[PDB]
Parts: sequence; C-alpha cells; structure tokens
Amino acid sequence: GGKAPRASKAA
Amino acid sequence: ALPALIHILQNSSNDGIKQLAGVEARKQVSKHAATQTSVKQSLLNSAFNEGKDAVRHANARVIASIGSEELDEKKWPELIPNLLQAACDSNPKIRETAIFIILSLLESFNANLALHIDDFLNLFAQTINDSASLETRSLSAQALSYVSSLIEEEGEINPQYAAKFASLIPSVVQVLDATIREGDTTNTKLIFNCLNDFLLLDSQLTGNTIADLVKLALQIAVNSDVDEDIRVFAVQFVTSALVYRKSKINQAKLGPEITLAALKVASEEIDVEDELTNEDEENTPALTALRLISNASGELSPSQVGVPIIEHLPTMLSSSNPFERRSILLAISVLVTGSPDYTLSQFDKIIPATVTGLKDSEAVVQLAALKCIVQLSTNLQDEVARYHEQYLPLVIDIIDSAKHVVIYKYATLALDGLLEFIAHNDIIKYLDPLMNKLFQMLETQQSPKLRAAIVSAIGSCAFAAGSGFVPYFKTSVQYLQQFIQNVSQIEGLSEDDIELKALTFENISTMGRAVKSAAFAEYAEPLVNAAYEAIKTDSARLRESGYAFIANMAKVYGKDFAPFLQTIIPEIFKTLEQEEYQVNTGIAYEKEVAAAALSELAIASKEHFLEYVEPSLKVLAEQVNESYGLKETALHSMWAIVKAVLLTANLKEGEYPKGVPSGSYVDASALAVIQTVREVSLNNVIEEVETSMVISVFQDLSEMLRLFGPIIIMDNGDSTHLDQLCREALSVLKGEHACQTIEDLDASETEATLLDVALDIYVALSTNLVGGFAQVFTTAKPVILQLCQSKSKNKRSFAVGALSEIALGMRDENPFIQELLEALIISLTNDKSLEVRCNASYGVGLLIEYSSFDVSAIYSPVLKSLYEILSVADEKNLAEATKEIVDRTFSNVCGCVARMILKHQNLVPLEHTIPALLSHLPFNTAFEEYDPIFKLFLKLFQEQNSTIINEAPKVIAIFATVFEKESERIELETNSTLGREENLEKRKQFQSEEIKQQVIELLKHLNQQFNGAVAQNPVLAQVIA
Repeated sequence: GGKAPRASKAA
Repeated sequence: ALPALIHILQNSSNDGIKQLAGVEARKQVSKHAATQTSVKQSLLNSAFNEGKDAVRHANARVIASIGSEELDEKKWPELIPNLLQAACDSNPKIRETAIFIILSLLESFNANLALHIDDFLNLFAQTINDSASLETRSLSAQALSYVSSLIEEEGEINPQYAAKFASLIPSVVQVLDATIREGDTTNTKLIFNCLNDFLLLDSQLTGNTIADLVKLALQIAVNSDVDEDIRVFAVQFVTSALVYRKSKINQAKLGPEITLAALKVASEEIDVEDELTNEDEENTPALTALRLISNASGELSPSQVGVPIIEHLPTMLSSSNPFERRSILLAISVLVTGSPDYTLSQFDKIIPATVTGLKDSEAVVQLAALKCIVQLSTNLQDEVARYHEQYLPLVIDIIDSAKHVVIYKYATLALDGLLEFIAHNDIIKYLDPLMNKLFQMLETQQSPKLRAAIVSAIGSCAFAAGSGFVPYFKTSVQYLQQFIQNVSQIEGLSEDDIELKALTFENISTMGRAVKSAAFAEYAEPLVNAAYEAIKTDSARLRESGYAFIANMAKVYGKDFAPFLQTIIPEIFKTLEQEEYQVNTGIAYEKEVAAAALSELAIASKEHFLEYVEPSLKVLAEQVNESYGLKETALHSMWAIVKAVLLTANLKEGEYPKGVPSGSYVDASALAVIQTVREVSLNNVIEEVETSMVISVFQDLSEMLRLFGPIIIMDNGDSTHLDQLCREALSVLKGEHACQTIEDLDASETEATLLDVALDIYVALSTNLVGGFAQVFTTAKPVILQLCQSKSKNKRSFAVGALSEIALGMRDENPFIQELLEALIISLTNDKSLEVRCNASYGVGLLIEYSSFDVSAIYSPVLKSLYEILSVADEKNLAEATKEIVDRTFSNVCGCVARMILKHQNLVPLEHTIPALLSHLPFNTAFEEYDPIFKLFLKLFQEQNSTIINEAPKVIAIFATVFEKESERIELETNSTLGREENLEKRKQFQSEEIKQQVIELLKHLNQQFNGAVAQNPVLAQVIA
C-alpha cells in the first residue's frame, strides 16, 4: 500500500 | 362470471381440460354470490377424489387462493383446522393432499398465516418423516421455507420457535437423502431449493448446520454414481453458500475442501469434440465446478483457494489423464480473476505450466492452456506480455496447424492479449511478420467469429506499436473498410456479423491513437460519419462501438473535436436513460462506453463543454440513483466532468495550495460543480453495503484529491464532508463498515483492496494538508499501527507502505515522527516478509530525514538491519517474493542509507557504506530512489570526499546508464500510442529538472578533473556539451 506497487485498449 | 371455470374443472370429460380451467380459475379468483359455500365443497371433493394428481393439484390451488381471499375477516375459520386434521389422517393419500393444500396457502403469503406458526411447526415436525409418502415429506420441507419466513417477520425471533425450526433441519437432510435414493430428481431439486433458502436465514433458526450442509453437498457433488443434474444442484449450493454465508465456511476452514472437491469434479471426462468445435453446458458437473472455483477465489483468501490449486499443479499437469491436465489449467484461468496478486506471485510455476499445456498432444489440453493465458492477460496485462518470446512462437504454431475452430479462436485471442501489452520496443522486432501473418489470416478465414478475433489482434499491434504502425495504417483501413460498409442496414445480419463490424470500428479508432491526427486525417471524415450512423442504429452493440470510436476520437483531436458536441451529447443522453431490462447486457455495455465517451469529450472540449456540465451531471446523477449496473461508472464520469471543469479553469494537476482551505482556490461556478459530486460521493459510501461501490468511491476521491487538493472534499473552512469521509474510511480500517459487516480473520484480495483504498484516502489527505493533517490522522494512527502487526502479509504491507507515504506527505511538520519511526524500525528489524521490510525501509529513511530530534541511538541498529536486508535480498537475487520486490528492496534500502548519510553524515562510516551503495547501482526499478543518491553524490563530490573521489569511474558509468535510460524514455514518450501514459512517472530517472541540471553541472566538473573521463563516454559527451 506504499512504495511496493499494488486501463488499456478497451473501453 | 368466474364460477364457470370451476365447472369445466370438475366435469370436462377430456382430462386435460379440467386442468386448463383450473389454471385459469386460480388466476381469476381475486376479481370474482350467496353460494360461495357450494363452490368450496365441490372443489374439496374433487381435490381428494380426482383420479390424477395434476387435476388434484389444479383443484387444490384454487382452494388456497379462495382461502387467502376468504380470510379478510374470519370468513372460513374451519379451513386451517380441517386441513391440520386431514394431514394427520390414517389415509396417506388424504395426508398428502392436505399438506399440498397447506403449501398453497403458505404460497399465498396471507398475513393471517402468521397466527398459526406453532401449528405448522408441530404438524411439519411430524409429516416431514411421513413413512408412507416421499411426496408428503418433500411438500413438508417445501412448506418449512414459508414457516421460517413467518417466524423472522416477528419483531423478536421467538426463541422457542427457532429451536423447533432448527430441530427440523436434520429431517430435511434425511428427505434429501431419500429422494436421491429413490431417484425422484424432481423432488431432489425442490429439497435443494429448501437448503438454498436456509442460507438466507437468521443464525438462530439454522443452528450450526450451514457448514455441515456444505460438507454434505460436497459428498453428493464428488460422487459420480449420482445423476449429473443432481450433482450440479450440489455444486450450485456450495457456490451459493460462498456468496451468502462465507463466514460460516471460513469458520469451518472449508475453503480447501471446497477447492479440492471442485478440482476433482472438474477433472471428469467431458465431450471433447463439442468443446473443440461448438462455439459457446454450465449445467454439467465439470463446468459448474469451474464456477465454484471462480466464486471461491473471489470470496476467500488465496491461502484457502489459490494455495490448494498450486499445490496440485505439479501432479495434475503431468497426469496421463488429459482431463486432469485440462482441469488444472482451467482451474488457474478461473483463479486469476479473484486472486490476481496471488496468481502473479506464482508465475514462476504458472508460466511454465501454461507453456507445457501448449506443448500437449491433446488439443483439449492445448485449448485449456490458451484459455488460461487469455485469462491471465486480461487480468494481469503486462505481466503476461513480458514472456512473449516463449509464447508467440508457440501460439503462432498452433494457429498454423489448428484443426478446430475454437482452438483457432483462442490462439488468435491469446495472441491478441499478448500483443496488446507488449512493450513498444519489443513489438518492433515482430511488427512486420505479425502484420503480414494477421492479414494472411484475415484473408484465409471467412468465419465471422474468426475474423473478429483477427481484427482485434491487428488492432493490438497498432496499440502497442504507436508511431511504428504508420507504414501499415493505410493498407489496414483499406482492407478493413469493407467490414464497415452499410452500417445502418442492420437487418439480415447475424450477431457475429454485428460484432465483426463493431470490432472494426473500435480497432480503427485504436489506430488513430497509435498514429495520431496527421496520419489519420485522410480517413477522419468518412469514419466519423460511419460512427454516427452506428450511434443511430437499433443494435446496442453497434451503438456501443460508435461511442468507443468517438471516445478515442476525443483523444486524437482534443478541442478540434468540439464542433461535434451538439449532435453527440443528445445521442449519449438517450443511451444513458434507456430502460435496462429485457437484464439487457448490450445496453449495459453500451451505457458504459457512452459514459466513457461523455467523459473523454468533456476533457477534450474544455471551455466548449460548460453548457453541458449541468445537464450531463443531471443525467449521470439519475443513473447513480436508478441504474442497476452503472452506478460506479456513472459516478466516475461525474468526477471526470469535474476534472474537465477544473482543467478548463487552468488548475493544473498537482498545483493546488496545500492546507485546509479557509475559502476557495477555485471560482464559485467550479466550486458548485465540485460540491454537487462531492455530495453524491458521500451519499454512496455512507451506510453502503456494496463493497465494490465503496471501493469505487474511495478510488475516485483519492484520485481527485491528489490531482486537485483538499478543495475536492472541503471548502470555506467547513469540514463536515471531510469528517464524514474519515469517519467512513476509519470504519473500513476497523472492519466495521456496513459493506464489511454482513478481527484477525483471513481476508480475500477484494477485502484487502478495500483496506488499501481507505488507507489511500489518508495517504492523499496527508499530502493535501501537510501539518494540517495531524488532527485527522490521530484516530486512524493507532488502527494503522495495529495493522502493521496483522497476521496478513498484504495488510502489514499496506499499512507500513501507507505509513511511509503519510510520512512523505507531512514532511517536517509531522508531530509523530518519533512514534512512527519507532514502529517502522520494528518492522524493518523483525518482519519475516521481504516485501514488508522493503516498504519499511522507505518510511524509515523518510522519517529520519524529517526528524528534528536526536536519532544517534537508532543509527547503528538500523544500519545493521539495512546491511542484513541487503543480505536476504542478495541470496534471492542470485538464484511469496518476486524479483521485482528484490530489486525494489535494493533501491529502497540504498535510498534509505543515502537519506541518513545526508541527514547526519558524522553518524555513518562511509568507507564501507559507499561501496555497498555503489555495488547496487545502477538501479533496475524504483528510480525515485535515485533522488537522494544523486543528492549524496553531489555533496560528497563537492567536498572532494576521498571515498567518492576514488569511485569516479563507477559514478561516471552509473550516469551513462541513467542518461541512456532517460533518452530511451524520451523517444518512447513521443512514439507511444496516445493515452498509454500509465507508468510515465515511474520510468523517470530524475524527480525534477533542477536535480537533472545539477547532475549535468556535476558531470561537467567531473570532465575537467579526471581529464575528460566524462566525454570518453558517447552518451555523456552528448549531455555534457
């Protein structure tokens, strides 16, 4: 929930 | 007017007619004089004497509807007493029809039946075990569902009633056993409905049974002697218990048995040739089980579901039973959606397993692996992509030699999802062969299902390739233009025909994002006209594709697209107000995309959208109140409208004034828009029982606050909404929120995400308010510090990471640095998780950097831990914990050490520390941690410190990589597809332009001293001059 990490072509 | 239907019912010589009138007579009972008593008796005789049950039942239901009506007052007081009598009669057939009539009465829901709950409890306690009629036993179980609803209607659960009702639950299990032994599948299903209704009951009525009901349903589900349809009932029941009573399942630690039971059913033989060619039964056991694993993965912790699956992956994947090989692969594909983070951590096992599946002789196994890969890509998008060098050859080979249509679709679909997320630089190696293969494939395949899969894969090449797609742009639209002729003529087209046009509209718009407005100009006008044709069409899928085209148009043209608002906003408005029931899934999907289009248009139109703000917020607010599946997306678009207004007022992202606002840094009109959406956002979090709703609101509020500051939640010195927001967020941390309550318990990934998004409110408010946040942080601080101690690894990670980020927001104005520093050192020193110690070290350096009190006592222990953590990551580097984590730990540890050297150089012995720092440089990830390291290099070299001065060659090499990486980033920045800027900040090598100039200025100094060492390197010679 801090430094360590926890959309694209489609819509 | 009505009695006619009864006479036909008694008398009709043809037997079906007697029945057909009874069905109508029941319907017509309510509307429809002295001889209402003559009609009662005629029915009762027919209902106990008629030959065939169907006519008996026809008569009985009419009797019950009469009884409910003839119970306005005490109009038929003997009915219930007589039926209670007949149900105890010596004649089993008389008892059976009596219970059947009592069941029909209970089906009337007449409020007066609550007057008789004790009667029914006493009668059903006997008739449930009737030894003469299994039908009578089943009807009694069916009747018990209604009696329970009555006891719960009462103000207070009668304790005596619920004890009687709970005593009957083992009897219903005995009926279920009986119906299965006799083969009465009709009644077996009915008893399963009774078991399903027990799930919803208050715990006082059910006793401690629900867990044992689950255990029993599993015994039935795994037993292949039992008929297929009965086993589906059991799988469904356990799947139903995960939704409505997962607390009970957790208490029994039933997650692993459920998972393994579902795994064994999933391994059962299925119709291979149907799977391979029939384009999409989930009422056969093996498929129903997959729905069970999927639901289990969503509701429970990965230790209860994901771990059991991964433990069985090695033995099942090498089994000689292809259906076991198929099963474990499909088990993973359904696990990834509810447990994405757990699945990602098992990639060291899962990626090789999917590769083995693609290599299998049996196509059913190959199809499974491809479904698994598809599923992984959708969920964990770029992570799967990085393994393209292994996948792409294997997937292309399958396409080239596929013998079945469904393998061809899933191989093309697997290629589509991989290419969609491949790094821009890696796609360049493949782009020409992919392009020619896809168009070679588009030519060969005439099936519209296969062409739709290919067109999507082609659009994924353009998306990944950006500007590198220009050489293919014209020829692609030339070819694809054929699939978008006669857009308006939607009659005589199949569902797949509609989809092939829709995908072509969507992927051509994706090509405009890849090659921008200049290369799109040739076809912009005809394509936009066709997209409007689609918007007017009667196909919701086709309208959805039109809105997707326009949304991407907004990205390409910005304000230049503003003259189209007047026509388009009314088409979007019509779409959003549609009735949503046939639910009509096409309309739900259409509403989602139209909402995205409306948001994209608002952002691009800038000033031109103001006249639409009030109406757009009116339509969107209505959908939050009334829409069945669009609440989150509708609320999200309101915040997008706010973003559009605030950017139109030239409030720049991240450029808001810190601290609690006494008034407003936003004009009155923009403030009115903010307050409107801010009000709706709080209303959909307070007392909200949908956790996906609370998550969505907390995400929108976090993002808006980070972008535009505390004005999102507060203005004019009034903190009513801020206190509400923290009151709610603190509730989620405590586990006490309404969406939670339906302490150390193991949590699902969704439950943990809920925790993290509430923490994110605090992280964002701390950057907003700085020192002003301390008052609000006081309640959450003890809770968050306690969460740093959870038995949960992710929860300890979330809390420590959030404490570190909160430290960064409050900086030197933080009145709790000593207390927070003390907690994080304990985590840094004693935690067993590398990831937790990783996040801890970041906060430790930040807290030390911002501390203004004496830290000389903690430097030595902290530095010893910092060298030991370099030791546990070292071993891991050489050969739960991923490589990304390990690399981040190096970056964070080195950043922490640098921040300490910077703070109190005298306390750190540099002769050993500087080499340890250098040996882990350059970094592979977490380039934010360069910032203190660059600052340390600046200061050491400015002091001509001997330790660094001897290390000039390593320092020069580090900067060579830094500036090499920085230019690669700048090239990628310009060539990438529009709007793929998710990790734009993360690949930044410098946290500011000021520090970048200092490094350049330092590099120039290094050139004179050391006699041109710097310019020997081609990279730095370019930056030095």
